[PDB]
Amino acid sequence: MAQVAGAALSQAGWYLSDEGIEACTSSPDKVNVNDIILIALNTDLRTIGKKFLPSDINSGKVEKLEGPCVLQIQKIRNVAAPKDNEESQAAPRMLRLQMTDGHISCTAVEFSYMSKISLNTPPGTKVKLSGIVDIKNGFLLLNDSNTTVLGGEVEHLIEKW
Amino acid sequence: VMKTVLMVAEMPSLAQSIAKILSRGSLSSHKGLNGACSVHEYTGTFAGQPVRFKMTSVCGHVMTLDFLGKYNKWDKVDPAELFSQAPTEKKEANPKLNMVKFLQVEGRGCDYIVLWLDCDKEGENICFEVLDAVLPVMNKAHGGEKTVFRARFSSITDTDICNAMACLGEPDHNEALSVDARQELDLRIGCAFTRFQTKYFQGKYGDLDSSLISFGPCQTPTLGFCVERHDKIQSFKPETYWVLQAKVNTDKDRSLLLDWDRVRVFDREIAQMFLNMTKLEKEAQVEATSRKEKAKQRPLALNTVEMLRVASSSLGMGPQHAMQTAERLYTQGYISYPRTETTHYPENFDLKGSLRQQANHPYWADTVKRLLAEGINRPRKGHDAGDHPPITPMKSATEAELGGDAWRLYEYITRHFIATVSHDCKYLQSTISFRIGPELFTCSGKTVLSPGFTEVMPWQSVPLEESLPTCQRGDAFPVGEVKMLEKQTNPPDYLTEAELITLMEKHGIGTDASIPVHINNICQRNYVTVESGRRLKPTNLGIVLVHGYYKIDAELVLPTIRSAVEKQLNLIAQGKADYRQVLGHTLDVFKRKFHYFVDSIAGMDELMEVSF
DNA sequence: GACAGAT
Ligand SMILES: [Mn+2]
Ligand SMILES: [Mn+2]
Repeated sequence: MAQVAGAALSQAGWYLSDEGIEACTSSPDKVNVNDIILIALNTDLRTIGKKFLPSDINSGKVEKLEGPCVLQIQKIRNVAAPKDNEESQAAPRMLRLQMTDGHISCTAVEFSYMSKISLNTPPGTKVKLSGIVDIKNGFLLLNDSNTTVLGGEVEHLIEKW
Repeated sequence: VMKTVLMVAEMPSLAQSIAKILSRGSLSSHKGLNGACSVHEYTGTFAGQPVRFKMTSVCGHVMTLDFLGKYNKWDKVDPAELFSQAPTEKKEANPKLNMVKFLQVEGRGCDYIVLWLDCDKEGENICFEVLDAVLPVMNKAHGGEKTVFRARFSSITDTDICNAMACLGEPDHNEALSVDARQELDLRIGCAFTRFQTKYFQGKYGDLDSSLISFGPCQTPTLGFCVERHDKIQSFKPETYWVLQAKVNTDKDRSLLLDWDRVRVFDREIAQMFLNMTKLEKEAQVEATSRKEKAKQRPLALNTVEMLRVASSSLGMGPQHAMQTAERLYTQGYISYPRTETTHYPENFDLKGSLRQQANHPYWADTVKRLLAEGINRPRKGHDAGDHPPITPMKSATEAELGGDAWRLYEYITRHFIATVSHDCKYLQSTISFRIGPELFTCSGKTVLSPGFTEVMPWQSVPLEESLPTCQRGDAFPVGEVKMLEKQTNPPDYLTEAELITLMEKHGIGTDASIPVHINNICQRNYVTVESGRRLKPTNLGIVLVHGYYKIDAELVLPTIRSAVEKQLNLIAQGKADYRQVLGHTLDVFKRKFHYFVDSIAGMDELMEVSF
């Protein structure tokens, strides 16, 4: 009885429930943290992950998100551009990322600049928040210094736009 | 032993100018048997022999193309017959001017022809229209010889004309064949579609009685531009966006209005947080300062397209009225040829002397005298299409000598001419960047160091703004108020005449002498209505036609078929494709579209029932 | 009766 998988997760993020971790194991041989991470990348988070983000995160009364947490992008919109000309160059690009874990949702705003995240970033892509992230008016202020685009590949309904 | 050499120009003005240049001044001018074209005679040297030179001028195209009898009748032939089994013959344009008989009687006894016609595609077609009328009248050749000649020229200066006369070539039959193929395709397609539409929509709808419904390679795309703008206007949803702006109150007497670097947001809550973490602050810090020097570049030489756009926008004249005024000014001798695509001054052009004539006019006497005394600036290099030099003034005029509407056109042309020769506009662009809490702001100014062409064209100036206060990095200025503004995106407006000419020029729809006409035709057929600001608003008849074409066959409205057909016709000019083969294939391609149009005309009829 | 485009 050595759940070194859960041990490594408790140190390197990836809040996943018991059902999720047992469903992301491709073989009943032993702990393979690397391939669990790979399968989680290839799998949707909404059905496997546990609940990490505090309740009422989308409102006030919360100021900081502490700790490294992996979260799944579900929608991305350029706020600084109209719904018609989404690629307009009349304003600096600002992205409103709808982000989630298995249960609770949250919204983040591209504050400084993020080249890694683009408008064509596929939904299901996973992002790791590191350090203390500032939550202002219910928005996670995301910059290039606290955002690691881990990458992923999950079914694309975006292809049908 | 003497020989007569006949030269033919495309217009009496060019005929007279070239005769005066080539004769060194000896010419005897007498009008011919038409009352509009004169003959200038002199004596010179040609091909190592003394010759007598006769210069004459055609007036535009000698001949147009029309159907034979029983086919010009509206109700006697099916329009579908106007593609293959409809003979076409070249008849005379302006039959009042005898033209053909005039050339025949002035070519009797001639031993050489030097065609001095325009150096464009239509010029060669007019050259061969002259040749098929003069060639069977001249004397027989002996031992080969090169009786037919062609002089290539764009400028009407002494040196340019002498060089053109020293360098003589031969006419190109392939360009004439290309122009003839274009004329045939255009005539057949337009006549067939116009006849079918007019006969169909007049016997069904009583409102369209005695109304012409015309289709053409240019009218239909020109109307489609306006209809597409109307589609954008109708299918537009305003969107609400918020802009955050702040005021800084340095030196207790000014209030700089700072601009937000991220120009706009489309989320109410995002704008709210941006205001929330900014409003409760009282010190604004300075992070950057720029004093970059910039130049506003002088205009290129004036061409007919730019003249028409400025006439429609600033002066307030339609393209047809502007063209008529320019033609009257050119006839009276005040401006050059008014239909040019060239924006590059000829190398031998006399800029300084032409600018010397406009030194006594009170409006720009000081500027011209300053330019001539302190040296002029080399004009910009632009396109040098070899048809005509750009529109430039060549006579001093005053508001009394000219009218109330020709003077405005003349004033712009002469103001444009001085601007091209004048210097550039050099201005500073100061920028100060402010940090108000987490967020940034900028304040952009502009001050003029030395106006150049601006003093001749005051409307193309740099607006006067007070200089931004001096400040370096680390300077702290109290901030008065930061406030969020709610704004909505504005729907676009209807196409202006200036905008339409750009799209017509870009897509190759119409020519320099046909852009005013095509805009006027669609106005006369009640397709578009001219509104305030020279805007073209599509009518109900205009919308149903363009929309109906999209349902039936889009290949009749898109502004790409005209370039596609011209590219195919360009193969005749280069000799890669035969004349008959391209004409037969292109007509056959359009013939099946006509049959599809006729058998699928219920698409338009659905859209016609709602209105008429 | 008219048409196309272009000079
Ligand atoms: Mn011409
Ligand atoms: Mn031309």
